[PDB]
Amino acid sequence: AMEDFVRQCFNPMIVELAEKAMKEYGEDPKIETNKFAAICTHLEVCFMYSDFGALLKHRFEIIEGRDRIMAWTVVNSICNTTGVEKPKFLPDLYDYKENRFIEIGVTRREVHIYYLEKANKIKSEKTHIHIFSFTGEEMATKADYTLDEESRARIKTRLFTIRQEMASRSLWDSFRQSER
Ligand SMILES: O=C(O)c1occc(=O)c1O
Ligand SMILES: [Mn+2]
Ligand SMILES: [Mn+2]
Repeated sequence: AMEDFVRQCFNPMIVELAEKAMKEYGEDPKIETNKFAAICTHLEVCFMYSDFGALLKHRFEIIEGRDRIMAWTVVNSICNTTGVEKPKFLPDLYDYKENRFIEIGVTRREVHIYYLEKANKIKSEKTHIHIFSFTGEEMATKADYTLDEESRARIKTRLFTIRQEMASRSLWDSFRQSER
């Protein structure tokens, strides 16, 4: 299915993680296959982002992909010893150079469309939003893209490749029309 492609095209850590997320909350990766793909994809971006970051070793902190006990434990740890307000939801990363949380968005829609939807869901938070499409289009609050272009090129390419792999297997049209 989709399932095969997912298994073929994402490192096991990411698959295992995706599956547990879905199975925990009663969702079947054999059935909600497009969703399975989307979780993997988002998680991989979240990791790739935090990889890219010789003086500030470990620029980013990863909150996505952890369980919620660890997640809030991390969030709370950061809040106590910096001052930064507590977010209502668990966001994806924390940034130590710019001292702000990041919410990572990946969308098969338009970027400004998805951007708005997320900014509406987290109106009360000073959280940086960065949105990636599968078209090499991004959008970031106050157009502060946080990463150097090299790092952003890498991400855009991974996404475009995922799209073209799916398209290659006649999986893209299903996937595209299945967001939200
Ligand atoms: O953390 C989440 O639950 C989450 O859900 C949907 C889209 C995201 O980007 C995200 O971080
Ligand atoms: Mn998240
Ligand atoms: Mn996210």
